[PDB]
Amino acid sequence: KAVVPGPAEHPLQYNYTFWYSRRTEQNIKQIGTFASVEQFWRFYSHMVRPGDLTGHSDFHLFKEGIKPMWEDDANKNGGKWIIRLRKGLASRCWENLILAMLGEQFMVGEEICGAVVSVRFQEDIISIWNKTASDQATTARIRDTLRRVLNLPPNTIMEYKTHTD
Amino acid sequence: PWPEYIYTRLEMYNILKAEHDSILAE
Repeated sequence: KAVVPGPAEHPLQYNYTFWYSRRTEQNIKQIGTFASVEQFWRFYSHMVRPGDLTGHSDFHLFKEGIKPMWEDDANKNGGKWIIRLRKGLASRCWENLILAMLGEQFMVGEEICGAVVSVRFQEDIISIWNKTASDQATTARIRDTLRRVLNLPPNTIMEYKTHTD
Repeated sequence: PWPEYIYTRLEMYNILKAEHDSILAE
């Protein structure tokens, strides 16, 4: 029953799991788990882009075995970089973020937990979660990578929040 | 050591292109 790359597929460094929630634990529901770039695109092709939703919603993309909640053992001592977005940016930013995460672009070893895009009333929020909030070398490198892969204006505000706060 | 499986953004999209075209049998 283990999810594994298919023949001739491009394997990922980790299995990942898509989740979603909609404001209407089991608030957050699994969509599916994938092991290769091809499986990722197949899953992705079925999902509405976050910019095409206007109701209170979230997508979560986390390493398999990590629940998208801070109480998870992998998240308990961690934190996240948060970027608030005016409407119209979330779809492209989400895609850029998860491609970077899946492709191991952050170069922080095992530290990445997952990514979230949140659709709110007059803004959207994108974030990337890591395991150790007190690891400044790691959080700084994640910040630098975000700057490079999101391609947002240079004065874009990013904020780091430790989960326990 | 580096991870085994590193993909640039362009490499991710190159794979998408391949996947898109596979409606024809090889």
